[PDB]
Amino acid sequence: MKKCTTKEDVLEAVKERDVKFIRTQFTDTLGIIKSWAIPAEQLEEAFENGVMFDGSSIQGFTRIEESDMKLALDPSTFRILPWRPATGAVARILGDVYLPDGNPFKGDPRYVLKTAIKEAEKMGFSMNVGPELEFFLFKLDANGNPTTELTDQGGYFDFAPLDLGQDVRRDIDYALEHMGFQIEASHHEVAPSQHEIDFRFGDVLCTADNVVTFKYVVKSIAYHKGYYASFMPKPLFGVNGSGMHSNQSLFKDGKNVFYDPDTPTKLSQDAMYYIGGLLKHIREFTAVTNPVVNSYKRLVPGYEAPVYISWSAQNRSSLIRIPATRGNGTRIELRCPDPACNPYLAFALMLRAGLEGIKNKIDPGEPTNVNIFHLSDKEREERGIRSLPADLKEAIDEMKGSKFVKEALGEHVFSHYLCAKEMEWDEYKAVVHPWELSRYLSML
Amino acid sequence: KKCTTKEDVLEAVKERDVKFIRTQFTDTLGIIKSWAIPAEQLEEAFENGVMFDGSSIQGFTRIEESDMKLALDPSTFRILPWRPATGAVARILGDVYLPDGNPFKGDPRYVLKTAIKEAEKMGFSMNVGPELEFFLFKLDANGNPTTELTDQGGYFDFAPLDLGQDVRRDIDYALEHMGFQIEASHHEVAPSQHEIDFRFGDVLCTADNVVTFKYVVKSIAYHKGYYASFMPKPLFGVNGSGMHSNQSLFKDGKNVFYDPDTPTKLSQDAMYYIGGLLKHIREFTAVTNPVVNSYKRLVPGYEAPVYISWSAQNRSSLIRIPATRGNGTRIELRCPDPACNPYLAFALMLRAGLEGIKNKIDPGEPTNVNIFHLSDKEREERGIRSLPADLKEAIDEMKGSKFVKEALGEHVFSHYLCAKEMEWDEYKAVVHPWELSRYLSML
Amino acid sequence: KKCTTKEDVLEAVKERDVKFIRTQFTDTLGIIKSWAIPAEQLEEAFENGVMFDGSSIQGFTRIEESDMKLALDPSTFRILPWRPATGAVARILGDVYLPDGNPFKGDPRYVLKTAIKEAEKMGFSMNVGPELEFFLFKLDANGNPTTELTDQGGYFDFAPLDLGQDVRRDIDYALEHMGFQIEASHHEVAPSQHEIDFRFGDVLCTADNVVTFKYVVKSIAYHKGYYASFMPKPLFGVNGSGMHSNQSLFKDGKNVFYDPDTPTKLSQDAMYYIGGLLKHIREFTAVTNPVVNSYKRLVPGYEAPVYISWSAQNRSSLIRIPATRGNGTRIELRCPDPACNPYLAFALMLRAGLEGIKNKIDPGEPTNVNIFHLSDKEREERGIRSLPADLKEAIDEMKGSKFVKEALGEHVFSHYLCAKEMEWDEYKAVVHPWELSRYLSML
Amino acid sequence: MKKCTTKEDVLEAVKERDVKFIRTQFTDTLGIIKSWAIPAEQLEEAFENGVMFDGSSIQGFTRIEESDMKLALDPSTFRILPWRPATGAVARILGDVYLPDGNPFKGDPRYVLKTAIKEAEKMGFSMNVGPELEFFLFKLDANGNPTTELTDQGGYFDFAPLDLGQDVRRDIDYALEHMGFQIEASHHEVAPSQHEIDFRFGDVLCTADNVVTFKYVVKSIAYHKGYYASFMPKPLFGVNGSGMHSNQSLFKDGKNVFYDPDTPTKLSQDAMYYIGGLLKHIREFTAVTNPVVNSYKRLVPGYEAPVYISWSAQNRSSLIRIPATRGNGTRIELRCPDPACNPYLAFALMLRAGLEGIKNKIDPGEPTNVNIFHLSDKEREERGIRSLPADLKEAIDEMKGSKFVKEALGEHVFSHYLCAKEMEWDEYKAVVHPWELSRYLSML
Ligand SMILES: [Mg+2]
Ligand SMILES: [Mg+2]
Ligand SMILES: [Mg+2]
Ligand SMILES: [Mg+2]
Ligand SMILES: [Mg+2]
Ligand SMILES: [Mg+2]
Ligand SMILES: [Mg+2]
Ligand SMILES: [Mg+2]
Repeated sequence: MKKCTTKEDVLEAVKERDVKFIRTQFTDTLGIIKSWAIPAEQLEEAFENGVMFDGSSIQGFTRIEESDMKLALDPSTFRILPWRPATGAVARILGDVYLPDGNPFKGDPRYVLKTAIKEAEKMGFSMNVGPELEFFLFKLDANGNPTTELTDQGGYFDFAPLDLGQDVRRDIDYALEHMGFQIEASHHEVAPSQHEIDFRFGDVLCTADNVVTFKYVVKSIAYHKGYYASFMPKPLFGVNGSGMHSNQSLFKDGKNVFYDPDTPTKLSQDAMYYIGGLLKHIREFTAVTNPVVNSYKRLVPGYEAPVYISWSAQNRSSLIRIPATRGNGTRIELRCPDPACNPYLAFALMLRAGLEGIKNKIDPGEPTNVNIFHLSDKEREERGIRSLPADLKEAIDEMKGSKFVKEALGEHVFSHYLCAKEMEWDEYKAVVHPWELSRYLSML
Repeated sequence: KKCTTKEDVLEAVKERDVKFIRTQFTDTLGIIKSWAIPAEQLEEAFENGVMFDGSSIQGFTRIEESDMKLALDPSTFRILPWRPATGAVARILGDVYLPDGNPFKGDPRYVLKTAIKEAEKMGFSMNVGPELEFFLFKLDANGNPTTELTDQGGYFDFAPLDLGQDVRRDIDYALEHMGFQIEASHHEVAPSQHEIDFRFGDVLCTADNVVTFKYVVKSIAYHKGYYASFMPKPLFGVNGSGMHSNQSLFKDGKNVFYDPDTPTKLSQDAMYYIGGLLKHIREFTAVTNPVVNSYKRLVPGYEAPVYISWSAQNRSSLIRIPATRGNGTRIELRCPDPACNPYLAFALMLRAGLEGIKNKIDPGEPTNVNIFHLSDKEREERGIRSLPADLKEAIDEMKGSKFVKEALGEHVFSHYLCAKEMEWDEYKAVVHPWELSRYLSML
Repeated sequence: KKCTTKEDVLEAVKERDVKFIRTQFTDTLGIIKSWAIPAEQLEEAFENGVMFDGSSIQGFTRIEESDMKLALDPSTFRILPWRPATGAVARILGDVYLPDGNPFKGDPRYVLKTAIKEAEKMGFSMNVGPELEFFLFKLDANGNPTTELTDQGGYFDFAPLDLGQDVRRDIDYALEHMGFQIEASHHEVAPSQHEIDFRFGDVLCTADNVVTFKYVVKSIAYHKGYYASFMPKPLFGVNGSGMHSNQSLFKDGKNVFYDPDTPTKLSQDAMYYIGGLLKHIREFTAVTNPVVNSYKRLVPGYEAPVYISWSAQNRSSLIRIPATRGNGTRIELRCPDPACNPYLAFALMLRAGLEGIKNKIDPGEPTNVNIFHLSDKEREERGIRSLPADLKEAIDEMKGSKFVKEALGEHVFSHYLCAKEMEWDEYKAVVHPWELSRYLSML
Repeated sequence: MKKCTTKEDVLEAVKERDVKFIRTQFTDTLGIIKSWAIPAEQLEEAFENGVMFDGSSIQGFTRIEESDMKLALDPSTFRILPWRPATGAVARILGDVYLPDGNPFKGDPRYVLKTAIKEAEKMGFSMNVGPELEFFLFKLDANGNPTTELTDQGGYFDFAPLDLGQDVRRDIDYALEHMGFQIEASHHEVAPSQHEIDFRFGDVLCTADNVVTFKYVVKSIAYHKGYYASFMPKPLFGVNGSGMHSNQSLFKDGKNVFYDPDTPTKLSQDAMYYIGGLLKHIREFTAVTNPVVNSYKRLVPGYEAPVYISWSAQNRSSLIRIPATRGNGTRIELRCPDPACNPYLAFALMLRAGLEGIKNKIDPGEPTNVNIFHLSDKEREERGIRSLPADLKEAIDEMKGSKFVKEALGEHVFSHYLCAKEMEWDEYKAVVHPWELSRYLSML
């Protein structure tokens, strides 16, 4: 590995490491990973004048017309991919999207996260994020297509699988380390064939880039060993779903502003306000953290995924959890998102909501130290404990009337995101599922 | 002939060689319930009633038993339209009584009777002619139901013309054997979809016939190798099956919906009846459209009503006024599907219209445009609301409805809602193959 | 077996034990439509008419209902040629009326009646004998239609001689048993192809029989394990199926087309009648050849005509004069296929021929040369035009035709064109396997 | 039909109805239905001298040696079977088993019920019984063997099935009525393809004979229409099991001794004592009412089968239930037995236990009007609510040390029953089931 800073740094590394193709990396509004290939010979001119490309690719499947846009490559994002083709090495690079008139394109989710970072800098804060990505490892069918066929029957923290799946699982870990991911931990998860990789706790912009890189790197490596890596929230009924727990904290003057040695919980007042802002707005952008119809098959009671809006320091099954670590490691964990979400939009909205809590001094209320799943509607109503949206349609409706989400995302991203999700829901709600035939065909 | 007394039924049992009597009733959710009585016990049954487990009326939300007595109604005795090897079979209905002697208020038939009583207090009787649409599918190798088609015909097509032509004819002839007096039978819009229109008659008699219709058609089709489906929407991309409910009020021989002196020839009370129906239809859509599959039919683009409006010209309105006037003046509510309990559905329709007449509920200007063609902005300008989009929303609308609670009684109200909530919670957690097709390769 | 009054029908229903009556009508596109009436309700139907959804006539382009009334014509009563165990079945036709009492102008049968009415203004009555060609195919294991051959015979061959010999005989017997008075039946050119020639009768009665013929032959074949197909061109490389229409005009009981002293013994009005047919045929080919598959039959090299011409010698001309003279003098239009709506096709043929007599339209000199053997420039000099080469071209020629719009009425005209356009817009986007076989490896 | 009283009655009916073969009917110790065929020509000599047969057939599968025994035919039990072979009519007949020395064989379960009836007559009581027999209707495989393939998917009191299964279901009802069973009701039961037939409330000895006749008549008729009738307690997991609810009451001087118009529940003191005796001894003979290993897959919480020892008048889910009917129809319903039990032994022990309650004035305690399934072990322990045996081994152990069951059954039946059930359990407990492979093969 190495750290590149100038374009001259990257151009040198291309020659000495025989990099033949550079892959751009970005995401559309919905989080789908987008890319195109540039020959390494073209790279020097790309750094000088940028690269024209069809920016309607960022709109998602709701793109109406073409839109010429410029990608200004960022040399510090240049990273060599962990596979070695016989032809030559391959690397990825990120960048900033500009309109023909020279202004940055506000529709790029990466730009949205960057303006959220700028709002934090105005109040003197920088945000660090450590995500915990759960995924499934399935077998491919005889034609190479993904299935939900299990690769092991192990459980939480099991040393599984121990067949050829042990090697692909180890190959995934090795390649992430080969790219400088600095993985914290990787283990088996609760559901069969389910796995977790814990990212290094680091800067939000760099971490968000790594989440996108993580997805296609794991998928490509699993693919080449005969397996499929799934980031579906809930691919299998009756077992755990896959979430993306998002640990986060704010820093100012190189000090963790969530830690206070004097207070009882050893948490500062800013952390309380940050939690309050998260609890105040979480319903309005659940459609961003849980973006697909399948997301709400995971957001059901009984499988470790939080469906009630609360915070606590003791039990994990709360929406917001405080890990025991204090001092510089003080953080709060938001446990609702799933790996289908766009990391740029999800991290940006978490930051904006938390910052909104700090600037308006939003009290988070008492923590709920009991397991809310053991309570009645009356007991929940007595304590005023609200639910997350029960399906994508409800989350869409809560996001449609949120002035907060519109300001944080911008009009272009806001309408394009909602329009795409509405078409997704309208298509889903009309489908006659086999479950309905099994229950009703004989009966009616 | 017509049966009126227990002596009429008993001699008909001797004369037609009836060996088995099947009782007929429904639970809260509309599932048809029955048990078999040997014909020789029929005399004792008329004299003392029949003890049975009334917990069968609860539906699948039953936990404890409850001894109940069925008092047979001799006028409901009817011989079933199939002739077994040894003796004919007949069905009979009755009134369910608690051991203390009071009528059981949880019986859906009793619920319709109280609604009839409410209309009688006002001097009205309700006539109902329902239009029942069903699908005719073939059976698989093991005799199990499928959704595999029997024809590719369309609206009013003379189809099927293969062996399916015979089973369709057999169904029509069986209903006529029972004295149904069908008005029409024809092919519907979707492939393998058929419709049978009932005679316009008294609501209590009609509701009894809808229940009888369902298992009679299913049994006749089964014994010919076919399956009759009353699912609201068994197939994607084609029409669903509804149960349009033409209804009318009569004040001792006169149709109160007719008025020769108004321009539309509809009376004021017909306008109020529509107003009450429109005011409350959201509150009991869970009764007219009771299963999860019901709301795959209530989607835009298939002539099933989605928006709440009335008209005399556009058919795709929630409430349609047919052209016929005079004695045949009626209004047609087009949202219900054949999965609904006809006793509860007709009772709530009657109460809502009666409430409109009592409270002079203006129905507003008719929507003479296709609301489907309009945009969401115009709908708000015209104040056009929608029917519930799924069973959960319909459950929530009914949950806080004083009108529905009073009309059904608190027994049926809670039992019906509890069953539907359990049904929804099971459905909502299922991971469907559609999700795998869309997201397994994408995420 | 001649029915004239409603009392004639009612007595025959009672004597022959008819239990179901089937109405018979067609929609705008020629699909046969029907609904069933129990015979007990037949007497009320004769007195008051039968209310039904008139949008069924509109085709598949319907969105809104329209309540209409069918006034039954007792002279069209006819018992169907199959005998259910329950009882006999009969068909009946009638006229469609709006609720206001006016005849519905959108019924194709009404469109034919107006052409008959305009012909009577000049003292003309039209007789037609249609020659209907169809295919007899096998059913697959599931009873679905296929194009599997039932014989390999040719023109006028005594084939098939296996069990297919019995179904062909059963078809002929069923038609004779129903009073059709078939003239001849024989094997057609293509394998498994068959032709049945109708008696020369009045246009209205003949048109009703063409509709009845189609579902009778269909049902009889189905119940023997075979499929009767009326597709124009179900099989590439062999003859298509046409519906040749021999027609003649009568005035004062004598044949208008016959003239004993003329060289060809053809009258001046016969020449004018052909001229009107030739002048307008391009404008309503979309009616005589209504489906996309119709123009796979209208390709050069087979019996189907693709060039607008007439002759008394060549077969392959669009219009041919049979050698028969006197009372049997007739002209034969050979372009239609059995998919056409007979009411609309016969009406437009009559109107076009009538416009020829009204306007003294000269038909030109006959083309006695096989036009297929000619170059494009040869036909250019002789003014020989061709039929539209696909459905879209036929639609465009009909779209801008004052003659067709007036003869059908603005409602039938609009609805027919809108449905056919939707048809073509679906077909034009399909990627066919032939394209895959030709271009996948090449490009 | 007709009622036969003398041997001359039966012999006449044989000639006029062309009965060609007579089938004896009895049961072994475990309830398996036993029979052998007698030609009708032999019948007259059979009434005169009896029929020698191998009485070790009554011992069950624990028969060690042969034992010559005599069957004295009972003419009043002669009944013509409801099928009509082309060869000739067929009838069944019961009788009494005698040893070569002329004494009745005490090992016949029918004798055991008869001595229980004699104990009731000593105290002036006669017992009436109405059983409710649940059974399943399954499809046969391609070779004609029983399966658990469903014939319908209907539920409680559904009008199902409506295909050819509607005819076999109706054929079963018709044939029972053709034999003079006088069926009270027949309906669909809770589980798919499950059905119930309610017997006429009548004399215990006659009713017990009918239960045995019912089983092979239903099975034979279902068999000849292509179906299988199953009396397994729990053939399918996750749905209801099949029970044999046993309604009963005592009569003296033609009056129902369970009815008292003066008491609050309108139940006499004898009924209270009768319930007390049943509750006192039910554990000791659960092995008789629930005799097979499969019986205790039904005796699990949650599927209408009672697992706790209690009585009540309101909720059915009690072990003993009082129906609402009073006066001459006053009865108590015992809901634990399943149709696998021997009716002679089960009815005899219920009678003996109830009579023991009356003679010792055993108070039944307060009724438990709450659903016991909603209670903790502590709440159940506080009210002293005991459980039924949890498996056949536990029931065997409770029966092995019961002086009451030994006296009521006799030594021969007692040891032979227990020895057979112990061998049944020893064979079962050693089997390695597929469930164990599914759970442990991958894990260990
Ligand atoms: Mg985890
Ligand atoms: Mg965590
Ligand atoms: Mg309809
Ligand atoms: Mg209608
Ligand atoms: Mg020909
Ligand atoms: Mg010809
Ligand atoms: Mg039961
Ligand atoms: Mg019971």
